Amino acid sequence: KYTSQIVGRFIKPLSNAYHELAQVYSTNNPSELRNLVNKHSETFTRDNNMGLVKQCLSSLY
Amino acid sequence: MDEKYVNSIWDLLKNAIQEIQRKNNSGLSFEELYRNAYTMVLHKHGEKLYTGLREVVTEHLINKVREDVLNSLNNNFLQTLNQAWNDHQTAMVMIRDILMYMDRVYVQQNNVENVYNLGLIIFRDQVVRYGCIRDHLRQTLLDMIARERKGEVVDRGAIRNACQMLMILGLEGRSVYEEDFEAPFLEMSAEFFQMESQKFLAENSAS
Amino acid sequence: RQINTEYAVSLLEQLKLFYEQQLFTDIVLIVEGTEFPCHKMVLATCSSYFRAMFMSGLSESKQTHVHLRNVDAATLQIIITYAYTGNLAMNDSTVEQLYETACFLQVEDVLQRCREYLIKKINAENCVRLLSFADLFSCEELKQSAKRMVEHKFTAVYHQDAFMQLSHDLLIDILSSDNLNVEKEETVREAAMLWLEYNTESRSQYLSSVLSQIRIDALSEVTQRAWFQGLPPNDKSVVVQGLYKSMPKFFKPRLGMTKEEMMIFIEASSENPCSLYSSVCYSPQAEKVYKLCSPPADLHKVGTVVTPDNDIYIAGGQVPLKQTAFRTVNCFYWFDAQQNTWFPKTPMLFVRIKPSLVCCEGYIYAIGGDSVGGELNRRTVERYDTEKDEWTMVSPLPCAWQWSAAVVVHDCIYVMTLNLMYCYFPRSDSWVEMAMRQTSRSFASAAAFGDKIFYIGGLGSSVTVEIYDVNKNEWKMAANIPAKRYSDPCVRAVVISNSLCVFMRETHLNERAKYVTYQYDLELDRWSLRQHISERVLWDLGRDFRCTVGKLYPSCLEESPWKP
Repeated sequence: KYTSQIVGRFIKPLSNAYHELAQVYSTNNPSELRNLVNKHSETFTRDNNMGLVKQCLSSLY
Repeated sequence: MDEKYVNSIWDLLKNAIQEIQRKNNSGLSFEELYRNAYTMVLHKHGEKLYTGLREVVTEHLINKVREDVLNSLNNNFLQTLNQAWNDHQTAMVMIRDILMYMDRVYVQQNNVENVYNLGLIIFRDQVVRYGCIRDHLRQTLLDMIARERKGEVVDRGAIRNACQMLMILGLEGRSVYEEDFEAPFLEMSAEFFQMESQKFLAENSAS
Repeated sequence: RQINTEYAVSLLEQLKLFYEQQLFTDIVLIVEGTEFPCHKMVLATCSSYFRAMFMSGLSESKQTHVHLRNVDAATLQIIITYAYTGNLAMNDSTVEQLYETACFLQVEDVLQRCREYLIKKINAENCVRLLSFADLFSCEELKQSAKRMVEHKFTAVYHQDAFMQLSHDLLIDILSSDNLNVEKEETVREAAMLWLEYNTESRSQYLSSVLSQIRIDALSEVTQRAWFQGLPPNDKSVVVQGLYKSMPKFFKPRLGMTKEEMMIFIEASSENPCSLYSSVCYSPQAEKVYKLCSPPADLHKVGTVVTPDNDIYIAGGQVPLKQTAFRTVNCFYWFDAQQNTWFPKTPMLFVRIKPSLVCCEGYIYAIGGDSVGGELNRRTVERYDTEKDEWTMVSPLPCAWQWSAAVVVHDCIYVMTLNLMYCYFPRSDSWVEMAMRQTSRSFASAAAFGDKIFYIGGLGSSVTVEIYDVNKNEWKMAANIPAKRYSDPCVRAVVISNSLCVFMRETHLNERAKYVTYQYDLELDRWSLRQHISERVLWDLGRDFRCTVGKLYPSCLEESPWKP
C-alpha cells in the first residue's frame, strides 16, 4: 500500500496471461494448468525463460 | 394613434365615470366604454389610465364624501357613513367590471393591486383614516357601546354593518380593522370591567 | 365525488339540442346583421365578459337585443358552439381572429387552447407576425416563446416585410438582446439601417435609441454618413448629437459569434451507472468535452441530421416500456441550440429504429429504420416539411435494405447498403440504379464532402475505403488507414474545416480505448495526423454512438465534470 504510480495501473491490464495462470493455479488442478500452459505456450515464450512455468507446475505438485 | 385621439377617449371615459358616480348610471352605454377601454389599453397606455383613475376617484371622494361626512358628524353620522360606503361599493362594481378587464392585462404584467383594491385603499386613506373622521368615529362608537353596556338598548344592526365595512376595508385580513376598532375598545373595556369589579367586590359577596 | 359522466353528456347534448332548435332563447346577439339566438347561461359560463354584461345591472340586463360590435360572425359562431358542444375546430388561418375575439370576450379556455396552438405553429415565416400579435395582446408566454424563436429566425432571414412594421419598444428588445445568432455583428447593423430608412423622419427620434443598443464598433465607421445623406435638411440636432454621443454603453461582443465547428455525439457511455446512456460533444478547437442534454425520455436507437441552416433534429427511437423491455415510438424532437433542451415536434407516421435522417431542399428525409409495418413496402421512406410542420410520403426505394446509411449530394438522396446504391431524384420522385461496389461491407457510415461519397469502413469494422464520384458514377479504392494491428477501430466519417476527417477510436488487445482523429488528403490519398485526442479530457463512449457535424455555443453549454 506504500505502492507506486501508474505502473500499477497499466501493467495489470498488460500482464493478463500471467494473472490467468495464477487464476488456474488457484483452482489447483495440474491437468487443467498444463492444458492452459499449452494453450498459452507462445504467450509465455516472450519471457526468455519457459522453465519457470515448469517450476510453477512442480511447485503445485 | 395620435395623442389627441387617446386624450379624447380618456376625457369621455372620465366624464362617463363621473356620471356613473353621480347616481346617473341608468342612461349610459356599457359597450362604448368597453370598446374605448379596449382601444386605450391596446396601445400600451395603461399607466396613464390607471393614474387618471386614481386621481379621479380620490378627487370625487374628497369633494363628495369627505364633505358629507364632516357636514353630518352629529346627525346620523354612522348612517350617512354606511350610505356613502354602500354608494361607493355599488358605484365601484361597474367601475371594477370595466377596469377588471384592464386589470387582467395590467396587474399580471405591472404587478400592482386591482382597481377594486385600489378603491378600497384610497377610501381607507381619505375617509376612514382621516385626521378628524377617525377620532370622531372612534369616540362615537365607544360612547354608544358604553351606553349599551350601561343597560339601555340602542341600534345593533348598524354596528354589525360598521364592523363588516371595516373588515372589508382591511382588504387583506384583520390588520386594519383590529387595530382601529379593538385597541380603543380593549382600553375602554379594561377600565369599565376594572371599575365594575372594584364596585362589585365591596357591594356584594361570593354568593 | 367526481360528478357523474353519464348525466353530464345527457345534459350536454340537451344543451346542444336547445341551441340548434331555437326554443329557450331570451337573449340574441346582433352582429353585423346576423342573428345569434342563445342563452345568458352558456355565454357567460365560458366568457368573463358576458358575466359583466348581464349580471351587472346596466341597461343590457333587461334589454334582450345587444348589438355586439367589433367582432366577427364566424369567430362568434365557433366560440358560441364551443361553449355549447365543446368542440374547438382550429384551422391554420382563423386562429388570429380567434385570439382577437377570445381576448375581447375574455374567454379563458379557448385563449389557452389557441395559445397552445400558436406555440406549436410558431415557425420562420410567421415569427414576426406572431411576435407583433404577441405584442399587440399581452401573451407573455407566447411572447417569450416567440422572442426566442424570433431572435434566431430573424437573423437567418432578416428580409421579411412585416419586420418593417414593428413597434420601437419591440425592436429595442430584439436588438439589445444577447440571444441573437449572427456570424457577424454587421448584419444586425444593416438590418437596423434598412429599418430606419424604411420610413420618413418618424424614425429620427428612434434612431437616438436604436444606436444606443448596438455596439460602438460600427457607430464611428461607415453607416454614419449614410444617415447624414438621409437626414432631414438643416437639422443640426442630430449630426452634432451623434458626433459626441458614442462614448458610453460598454463595447462587448455578442453571443452569436460563438458557433464553433464541433462533433456532436449521441448515446455515449453514461458516466454514472444510474443512467443507461448520455450525450456528449468534442471540441476540435477548445480541446474540451462539453456535456449535452439527455435524449428525450432517454430516446435510444435514433438518428441525427444537421441542416445547412445548422439545426439538429431527432427522429425515431425506442423508449423502455413501463430484464429487457423496449417499445418503439415515432416521436420527433428538435434541439434548442441555446436553451440546451429538446423541443417536441410533429411525430412521424411509423416508428423507426436507427433511422437515417438526411436533409435536402429543406426537407428531412428518414430512409428505412426497421419500420413496424413489414408489408411488401417494408421501407417506409418519408420526408418532413419544415414549412408546414408535417410529414409526406415519398417514392419507395427499389430494394429492402438493413443497416444502411444515406447522404445528400447534388440535391439528391444517396443511400448506401452492403453492395447496392440507389439515388433518389426529388424533382420527379423516382429512383435510379447506381454503381455496384465490389466489396460486401456493412455497419459503416459515409460523409458527403463536395461532389464525392466516401464510404469509410464496413464489415468489427476495418480500414477499407471506397470512394464514389457522382459525376463519374464509379467506385474506386484510394488507400487503407494505417492503424495498429490486432485492433478493432471504430471509424466515423465526417466533414470538418472544409476537409474530410475521420473520428477513429481504436482498442488494442487488453487495452483501453484510444481516441485519435486523422485528416485525409484528398489529392494525396493519405490520412495525415491532424490532432491526437488526449484521454485526460475524453473518456470511453461505447460502440453504438453516432457522430455528426454541427455548431454549438460553448457559453450556453456547460463543461462535463468527470475524472480523466
